[PDB]
Amino acid sequence: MIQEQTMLNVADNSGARRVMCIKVLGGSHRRYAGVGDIIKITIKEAIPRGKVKKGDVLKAVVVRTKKGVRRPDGSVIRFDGNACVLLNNNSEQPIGTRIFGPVTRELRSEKFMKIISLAPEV
Amino acid sequence: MIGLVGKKVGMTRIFTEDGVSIPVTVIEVEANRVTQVKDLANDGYRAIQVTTGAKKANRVTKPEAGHFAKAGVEAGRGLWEFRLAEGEEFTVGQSISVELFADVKKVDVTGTSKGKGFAGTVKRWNFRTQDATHGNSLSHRVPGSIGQNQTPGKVFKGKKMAGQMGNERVTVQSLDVVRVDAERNLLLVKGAVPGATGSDLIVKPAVKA
Amino acid sequence: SNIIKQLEQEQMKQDVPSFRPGDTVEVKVWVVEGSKKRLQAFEGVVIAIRNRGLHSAFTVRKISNGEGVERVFQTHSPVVDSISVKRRGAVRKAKLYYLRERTGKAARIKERLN
Amino acid sequence: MRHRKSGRQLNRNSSHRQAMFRNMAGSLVRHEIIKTTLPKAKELRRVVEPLITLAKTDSVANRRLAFARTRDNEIVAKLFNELGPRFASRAGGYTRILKCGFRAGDNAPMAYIELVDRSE
Amino acid sequence: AVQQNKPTRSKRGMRRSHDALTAVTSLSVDKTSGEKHLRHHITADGYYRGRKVIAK
RNA sequence: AGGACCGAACCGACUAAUGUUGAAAAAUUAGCGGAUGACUUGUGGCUGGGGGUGAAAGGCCAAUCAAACCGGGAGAUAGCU
RNA sequence: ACACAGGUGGUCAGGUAGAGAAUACCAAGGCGCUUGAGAGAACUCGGGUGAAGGAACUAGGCAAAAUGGUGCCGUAACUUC
RNA sequence: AAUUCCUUGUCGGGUAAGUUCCGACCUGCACGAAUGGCGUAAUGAUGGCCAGGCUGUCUCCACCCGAGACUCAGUGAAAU
RNA sequence: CGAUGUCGGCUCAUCACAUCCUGGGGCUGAAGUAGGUCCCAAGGGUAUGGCUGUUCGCCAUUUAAAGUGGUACGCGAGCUGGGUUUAGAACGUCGUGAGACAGUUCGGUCCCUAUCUGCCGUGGGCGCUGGAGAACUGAGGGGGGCUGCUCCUAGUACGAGAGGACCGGAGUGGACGCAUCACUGGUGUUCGGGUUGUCAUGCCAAUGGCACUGCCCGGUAGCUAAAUGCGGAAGAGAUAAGUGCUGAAAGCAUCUAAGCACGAAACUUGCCCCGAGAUGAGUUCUCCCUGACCCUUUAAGGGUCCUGAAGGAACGUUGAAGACGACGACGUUGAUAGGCCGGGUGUGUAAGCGCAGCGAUGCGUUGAGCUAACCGGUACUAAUGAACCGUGAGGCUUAACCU
Repeated sequence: MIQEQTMLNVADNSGARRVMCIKVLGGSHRRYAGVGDIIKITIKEAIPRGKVKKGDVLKAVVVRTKKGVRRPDGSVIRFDGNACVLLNNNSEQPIGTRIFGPVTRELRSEKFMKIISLAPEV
Repeated sequence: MIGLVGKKVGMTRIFTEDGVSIPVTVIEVEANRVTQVKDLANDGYRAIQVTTGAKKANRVTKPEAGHFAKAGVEAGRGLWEFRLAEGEEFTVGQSISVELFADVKKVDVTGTSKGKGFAGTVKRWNFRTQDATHGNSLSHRVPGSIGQNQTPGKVFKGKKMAGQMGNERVTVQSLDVVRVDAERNLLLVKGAVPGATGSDLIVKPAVKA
Repeated sequence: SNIIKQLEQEQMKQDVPSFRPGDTVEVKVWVVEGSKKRLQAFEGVVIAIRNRGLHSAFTVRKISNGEGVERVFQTHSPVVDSISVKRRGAVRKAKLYYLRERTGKAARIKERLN
Repeated sequence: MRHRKSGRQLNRNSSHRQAMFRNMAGSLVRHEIIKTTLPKAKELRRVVEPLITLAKTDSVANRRLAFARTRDNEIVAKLFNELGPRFASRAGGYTRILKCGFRAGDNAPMAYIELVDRSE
Repeated sequence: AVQQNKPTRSKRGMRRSHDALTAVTSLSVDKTSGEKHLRHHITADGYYRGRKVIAK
């Protein structure tokens, strides 16, 4: 449950450290991002010689949320902190090569397959 | 086809074998027993009137008791009526059980919803609240404007205002029937149906495709 | 609700071990990856238990290679394959939500041993 | 909208209700019959009758537990010394309400609530 | 917020058509004392359902 | 030491909400400024209407102020209603 | 104008905690505010709490939330030092 | 610029995006030297802008506690 | 002009179509994809933010699209009061000056308890022609109609390649609406616990009052949403633009004049709800009432006695019903409410006593004690015998039967 104005952490090593969501893409008056949903972000903080510099505007996929995901048995999985991986803006599949922290079984799709090839858990 | 009259027992869940919880509503459907059959030659329409449950002997009145006595059936807690579907045939006193839904795959459940009393337009019609601060003077949850100006100088019919929400007939359509249990007289449908626990339901087969 | 009480206890698994909050628990969970049905392990401190018969849950908190994770489990789900108690834990409350604010040495639960 | 909630509010806050039933339970234990309003009687049942059942089992923990509720020591003498062994077989229903008209001052539906023995 | 033509006495009585008080409608007779009282209430002498209560 | 600092009494009145046929013809509640000074207060006195007084706003001068109130000229005058 | 939530100078000033005449709870002493009984709708007022987000509200962070004590460490630009 | 019409001047900074804000330029419609010019530490219930924290301000409201509102008894207005 | 409050924001709409999207179609300088342009179409849908008081606009990023207008430039007895446009003050400029400038800047009171219409809900009376209890048909009225993306068909058709379909089907989203509380949560001042100050219960121990519920930590039921189910459809009929078939007037041609077939989210139905005050007051089933006697200005007339049915109403215990009425359940041949019993749930291992310790404390008895609205039972308490209302066979005419 990520919306506009929300500061997310960064899970990959693309260079960003703290980003802000500026749109939730995927529909009209769509309010929330979520489990594996694409957002548009701006970069509010970076490390000094990363691939992405401060104030860039690009896409990301949310990989962890504090709200959490619900499994089909009723079980929830809440994290402690919202996190995203910065995808490339035009043709996706992300920028960074490492992925930190765990991810969830709901990025098990085509594209984000790359993200779960990395990513030490789940 | 016809439906049967149930009773909302409550909600539970049904763990599937592959570990998917299904929220079900349990509907006890006892023997609905036909008290009247209606034909075109006497009524203009083909329909059966069923009863269900049981009523006290001293609480059923003499009109009602004479009706069930003609039908040759025990008095129930109510009378309902189902329109027939052109090739169906029932007799008076015939009992109908939950076994009828052993093929149906998806039903529509009709009950009276829970009465929420005099509700304001934020609960009732999902109006959006005005500012909670920034100057606002005694008008936080109020409906705003209700119409235009000299032209029309009237509030139109069916303007959304506040009043009684709840406690009315609602039908939920296309619910997946999870189990039919002829032993315990139960019907487990997937989802929530209208009404508080113990409320009378009417479960028909789904008319949608 | 003898109908619902009779109907739920037909689904309750029988061998659920006795645990209480504060306990380190390994929970083995069926994870399905396409055709292969794997069984993975989630070990952490029980921070919360809801007892409602069939609708009994319990929340397990792990600090997974980075940040912290809370899985709430439905106890009587067929997904939840095994529960085993690793380290019995001595706390005073019933819901240990204060541990959401503590890491490392502050989030340290004494052992119960009785 | 209230659905299944129990407990009259009685146009008081929670601490004034709590205090008021503590006094009024004390008065019904003391005098064995009091005249109150009909709603205050009907709530006084749910406060008073648990003190009688607590009194049916005499121990130091129940004397102190019925002195936390009720806060009077004569009252927890009559409970545990007189009323508890008086009922002792009566399973609930320690008190009856008898409707008795209306006040003059504000036309309130009064009622005499009394203990169910008063064989004296 | 205020009227614009004085309402009539017609409309006034029409509004008061419902302000009528209902009678008691019949009050019941005690079993022992044989005196009258509201139903489900005690009598003026303090009986109820033929037994003596209060006695003040 | 200090037209010093924080802060009650004390003096004030910055914001908001209520109130606006008020509890009140200017307040209440929650915060707010000064608080040994060009402070504040009691009792008495003095200044008066084109006059007073004014750290000046045309403010204040008995709920009245770009000229008080009362009485009189006076039934002013009103090509206006 | 009221048996009016306002205004009105001086004097006395106990306990515990506290720097304190603040504040909390109390003593001496005085009161329960001259309409009550119910119910527990919308809506209004005064408040409590709130998932995830955290100014996106808005004329404007208005309002609310937050900060808040004592001791010790430590403390920049600029400066009339 | 409390001064600038044209004007949201142009360039730069801050912002994902800045008619406001800061720095600069100077084509000052219509600054300017005790109706003072320009600086200025401290001060301000002063005006404008930014940030950290914080939050029901808001996304989007939900529930609860009280006082009215509603019903009963008594008294019993007002503008129009 | 004995007052019709004037920008903008909010809340809440509503209509038009000169249509932004979705739907149908003709021409194309239409290969496909994407377009351009024109006809038809008003079902539903039709952004969030930076700046600014701004509408507008520019910008950022979305979207199927971010329509154009009317409605006192809709909406201040609905909110705001930022702008304009009172009284204070200053700048630039004008005037000798008082002052002045839709030039600028800072500060600056927005009342109303609704009588009538309207509207949203909700009842009482009477009618419907004997009374009453139910179930209905349905005249009519309202709600709902949005849509993306992915996959298959198919990398086929088309194209030199790049690229890339129509028609048809499956899945899964967004926004919206209905329901619900099983799950995840919120609340939960009525449950349990921790703890600060102080006061009291004689005192220790234990408790209680007050301090915003004193501050907190959890939490039952209920209510709830961020939670979870479901929905918008298929189909039919009559069509719009459009496309035709046969076919003359006009021995050809021609979709039209006779005749015939297609044809869209619009229209009528299909789906959901209200609904016989539908005064055109309908239908069906069932239940109850089968006495005498006077008077007259002899009428569907009035009165007296005897009867009082079916049923309703009142009263009481009340409810996941409720502002109040209303609606639902129960009233002793009875689980309607309270209590009680058992369970569950929540909190988290009470008090007393014993042991260890100098002591704070810790350990044992002990997952203990206490547990609200929950669940299953139980007549212990309260739901009283009765009284009250409602009657006594239901008009006239005509017709068809009285087998």
